[PDB]
Amino acid sequence: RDYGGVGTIALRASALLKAMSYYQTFTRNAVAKLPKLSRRIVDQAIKEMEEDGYQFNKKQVGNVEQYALTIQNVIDIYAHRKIPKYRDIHKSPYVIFVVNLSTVTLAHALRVHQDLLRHDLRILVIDLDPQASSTMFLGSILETAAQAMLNNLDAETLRKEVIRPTIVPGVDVIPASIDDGFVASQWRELVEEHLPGQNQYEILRRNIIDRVADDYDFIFIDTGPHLDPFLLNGLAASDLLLTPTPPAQVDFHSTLKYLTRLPEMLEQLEEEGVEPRLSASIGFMSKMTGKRDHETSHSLAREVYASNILDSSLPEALKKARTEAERFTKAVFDRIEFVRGE
Amino acid sequence: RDYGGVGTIALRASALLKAMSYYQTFTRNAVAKLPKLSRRIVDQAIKEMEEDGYQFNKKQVGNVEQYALTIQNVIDIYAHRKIPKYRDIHKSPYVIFVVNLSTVTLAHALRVHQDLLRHDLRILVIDLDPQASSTMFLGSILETAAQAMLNNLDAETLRKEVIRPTIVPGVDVIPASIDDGFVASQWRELVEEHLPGQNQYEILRRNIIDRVADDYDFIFIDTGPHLDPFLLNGLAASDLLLTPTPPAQVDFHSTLKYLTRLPEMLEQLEEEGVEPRLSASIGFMSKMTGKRDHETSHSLAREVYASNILDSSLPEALKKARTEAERFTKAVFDRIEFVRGE
Repeated sequence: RDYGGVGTIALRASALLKAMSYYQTFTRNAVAKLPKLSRRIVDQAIKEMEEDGYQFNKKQVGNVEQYALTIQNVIDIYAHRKIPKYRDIHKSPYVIFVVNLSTVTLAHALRVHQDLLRHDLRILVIDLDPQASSTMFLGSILETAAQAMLNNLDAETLRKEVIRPTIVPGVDVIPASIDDGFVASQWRELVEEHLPGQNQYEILRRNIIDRVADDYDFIFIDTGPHLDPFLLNGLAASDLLLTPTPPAQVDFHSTLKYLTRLPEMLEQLEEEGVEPRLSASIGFMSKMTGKRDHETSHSLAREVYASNILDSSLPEALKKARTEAERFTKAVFDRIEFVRGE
Repeated sequence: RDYGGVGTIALRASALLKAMSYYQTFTRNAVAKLPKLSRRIVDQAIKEMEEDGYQFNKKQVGNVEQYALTIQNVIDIYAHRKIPKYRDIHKSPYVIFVVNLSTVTLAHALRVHQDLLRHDLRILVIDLDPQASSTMFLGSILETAAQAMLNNLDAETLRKEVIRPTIVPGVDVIPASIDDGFVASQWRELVEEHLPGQNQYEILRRNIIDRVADDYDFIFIDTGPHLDPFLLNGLAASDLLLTPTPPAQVDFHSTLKYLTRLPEMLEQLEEEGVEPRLSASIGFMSKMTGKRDHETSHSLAREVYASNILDSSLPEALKKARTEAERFTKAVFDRIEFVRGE
């Protein structure tokens, strides 16, 4: 009956669908407390910089004029002080495959961090998760990552049309949709149509990542579990596996179950003729509390991840959480730099 | 590098994996307030019933003896009163495909409901969702639904080994795993191996559902989106589509996007030679609040679902929520009965 009655709901829906279609400033003294800077450097940087244009941001507090430099003002002072940016040390595109069994939150943190601003970090968060969890950070969108890969777009198109800005200017995001799930269920088939002779597991690196390579210092990748064409494409273009491990006694079991399954994944990429770039890995507990079991699955974490485990775990709601999260970011950031070398 | 360094984590994990492997009573007066009963019926039912065995539950409160009948005591009184059970009106297995873009909570509600106890409802919740969201309701398990389908098990095996009990005796659950996601990614392939000549989209109805048919009044099915072999098998064995619609202005868009995609799904089942049983549908808002937009996407709900929409939406934490949820259950239960007819 309603089998012929679901098409109705369908149509009603589709029809209805048609008709459907940030400010952190610092005080001088604050900027002075930042790395490689002091009240003498700042006061001199500002003086010199205004001596030939450039306008710093100022508050109207009290009655008088203030001085509330923005993340850009600070970055520009570091630039005037000729302090190399992250894009001056590393060749471009460090791709981080995030093992989510949030991501934009790390991107946002890394960006505005205290002792990281000197890096003028450029972060991209490509959302390949059907649920679009991340997508909820930046009207209605149109170009999902799954779609962009199939449309053989050009550098410019991804730039001024596909990539979307967020609440944090330095961090950009390529949105996902609930539609992409369907796209996956027919991935190979579509690749054979839209991307003749193309390797279904190298599209991500060729049609998006390599096309925006000279634009981002870091590029994160988000995907659900089960998914394969997306998961496979993700693993196939990333050089660092970032595995956040849950504290939950039960979630601890799952993540392990999941980990013990990567070899097979990485193998399929071998039979399809692709050669994973994966070359580093980071693991860590999430909000691990002062509870036996949760502190017990933590001790078991160091096991598997061995040396590859973090030395800090990502976490009363305010100064009690923020100070703890910041150190987590710094922790993740330093691992990359270390690993990036030897 | 760590591509050959992920296998290590893998092994450490796998290894570590190896070493890894309710009480509601009623007062007489309460039972009297129940449908088709009164203080005269109860007092007479109990007298008569004890006259020849049977022991009702009693509390030690005050100092004296009480009378706290259990869900079974009440059901047995309704049975003594020769009031037909749900399994006496309907032939067996009403399969409900739940559209989750919880389920056990409905099963639990329907079971212990006030005016539904007279039904002695037998509910099964087959978890085909890779995340095992539901699974978190009933040591470590072993037989997931995806696995049970592939093992061509027998009625008895599913009964005393695969089906797992929960905190509510009448409601049973067939667990899921994070492993099943992998199982899906290779579904057809495996069906060709383990189930020669079998139709990949009719396994659920043949290897589990039809094998436990004379044991459950209701059988719910849980699955994530993207998934196909599981989604397809679900739709292919269910006779009622239960679509709960989220209040969230954005989630409202998704559910519609999803709805407008069922025709295609139901079509694949046609090309594979299967004939969906889907014949009814129910839709409703979830916790819809007193907010414009959330009350606005509600008005738009009645549109699509048309007559098929509920007349009550599923929802200060206590008596303010419970009384509201109960009526929701009753609402869902009556729709089934209505629809079950004409």
